[PDB]
Amino acid sequence: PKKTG
Amino acid sequence: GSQKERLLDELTLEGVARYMQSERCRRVICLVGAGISTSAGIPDFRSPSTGLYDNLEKYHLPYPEAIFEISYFKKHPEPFFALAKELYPGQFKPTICHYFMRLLKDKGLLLRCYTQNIDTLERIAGLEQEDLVEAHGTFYTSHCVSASCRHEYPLSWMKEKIFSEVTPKCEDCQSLVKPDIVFFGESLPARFFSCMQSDFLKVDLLLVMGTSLQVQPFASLISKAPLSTPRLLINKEKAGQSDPFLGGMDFDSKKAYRDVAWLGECDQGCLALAELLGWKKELEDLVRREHASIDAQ
Ligand SMILES: NC(=O)c1ccc[n+]([C@@H]2C[C@H](COP(=O)(O)OP(=O)(O)OC[C@H]3O[C@@H](n4cnc5c(N)ncnc54)[C@H](O)[C@@H]3O)[C@@H](O)[C@H]2O)c1
Ligand SMILES: *C(=S)CCCCCCCCCCCC
Ligand SMILES: [Zn+2]
Repeated sequence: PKKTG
Repeated sequence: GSQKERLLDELTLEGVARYMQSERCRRVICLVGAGISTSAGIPDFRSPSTGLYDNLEKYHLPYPEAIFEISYFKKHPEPFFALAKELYPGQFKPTICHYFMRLLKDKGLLLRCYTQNIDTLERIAGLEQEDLVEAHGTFYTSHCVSASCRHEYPLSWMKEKIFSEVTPKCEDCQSLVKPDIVFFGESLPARFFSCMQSDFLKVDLLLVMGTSLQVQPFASLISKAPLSTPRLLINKEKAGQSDPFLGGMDFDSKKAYRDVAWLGECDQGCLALAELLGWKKELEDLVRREHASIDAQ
């Protein structure tokens, strides 16, 4: 997955 | 399996230290964030007044987190490189907390350190590739962004570009050169997932330091350990609890059985734990020698 806040 | 056995004799730092020196504790995973590097002169995001979220006014962002998003970077790289110049330290000196992880390595206890930090301080303290997962990448190397080129540049090269206020361009193709950081919206490295899959099958203790556990998928690592693996948080405030509306840390409920919060400075908590373990002199001597050698550069 992607880096998310 | 998924039983909630209690392996700590008490939910205190003292209990954790006793557990660590029992035959059952062989494999420790550290999960660290920006809180371990604030005492090295690099602010975090969320500390009031000193954190970056309270110090981005003059960049005129739509919101403070934009300067760390890949969409914004690709449209306009200049703000990021300007901030990089403002934050870049003149000296890279790891903290007491970093050297406590070096001791875990040297004592044969460190299975892995997963870091959200990009500052290279784990490497400087002596953690190697066998030991370290840089989940959000690093400033240590940089690469050309053009798919057909991808030339690598060292930190000495990137530093010079940042301090000269010249947007860094590749010497081979003149495309942008980007530090090997994972911006918000980018994918994490392959080894994050391969390490996660393997390491959390067999972890005896999870040591979480200097993080608010708000960035994903890093924060979800706490839920990957076996349900009987004790979890120690060393942090200025509690973090990682399940939100009352939305695996999470349980320090205080009636059903708490394995999670311990030691509240304070990461350096102070690590020193306290070192002392219980009989490692205080080793830690003091290590830090003083390594700092002295860094100051001599
Ligand atoms: N040094 C760096 O590489 C660096 C610097 C700034 C931001 N970041 C990013 C910040 C982002 C979120 O990470 P996270 O660490 O949760 O940041 P964060 O700012 O959200 O949370 C930091 C946590 O550490 C706490 N804290 C700060 N200093 C100390 C201290 N000395 N002792 C004990 N606790 C302290 C703070 O209260 C907070 O709970 C990551 O993806 C990082 O890449 C990294
Ligand atoms: C994901 S939240 C990573 C975004 C990058 C944060 C950059 C931190 C400040 C740069 C400090 C320079 C250290 C060498
Ligand atoms: Zn190139």
